[PDB]
Amino acid sequence: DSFVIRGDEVRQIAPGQTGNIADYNYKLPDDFTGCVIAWNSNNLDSKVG
Amino acid sequence: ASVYAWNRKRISNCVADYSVLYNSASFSTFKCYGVSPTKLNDLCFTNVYA
Repeated sequence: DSFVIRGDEVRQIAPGQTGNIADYNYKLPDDFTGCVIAWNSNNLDSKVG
Repeated sequence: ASVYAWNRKRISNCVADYSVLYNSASFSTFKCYGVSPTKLNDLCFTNVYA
């Protein structure tokens, strides 16, 4: 799976988490198996204005 | 308050939502002990104190 989110909301990408991303965008199963990987993309995804 | 001389607010005889609080981007920290924030909205308390 892949998506962009802001650097705060990365803490929501876990089993058992809550908040608008884990609530209403992407819910992990609370017994997930696999890996969550993230990196800052400000230099690639941010735009002037 | 200065931390050597901290201030208490009692909360009593009232109703609240806590989810509006712990979802607020204002809070640079929101830890909990003996309760989960996810569970706060199901509870009632003799009092709360801040």
